[PDB]
Amino acid sequence: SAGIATFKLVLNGKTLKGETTTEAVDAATALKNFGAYAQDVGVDGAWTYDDATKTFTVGERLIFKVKMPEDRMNDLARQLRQRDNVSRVEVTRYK
Repeated sequence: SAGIATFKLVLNGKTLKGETTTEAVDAATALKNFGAYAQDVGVDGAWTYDDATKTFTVGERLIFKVKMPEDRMNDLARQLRQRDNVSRVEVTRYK
């Protein structure tokens, strides 16, 4: 779509691997779209990106022995989940 930015998502999960893109007006919208994608394919792991290059990455952490789920994963996911189907809230830029 003319006038609309294109964003890239890198897929680096356990079973979800490859590349996909979305049309969006900003990174916040792109993430929300990518969120929906990940959900449809049964994935909801760590969500990181760099606005400088318009690059997103998603993937879930592997658990071994008695390891607990990582906080960075749950945190990043939480931030997106709170914005699930919310248009009134923007995404804080990843640093």
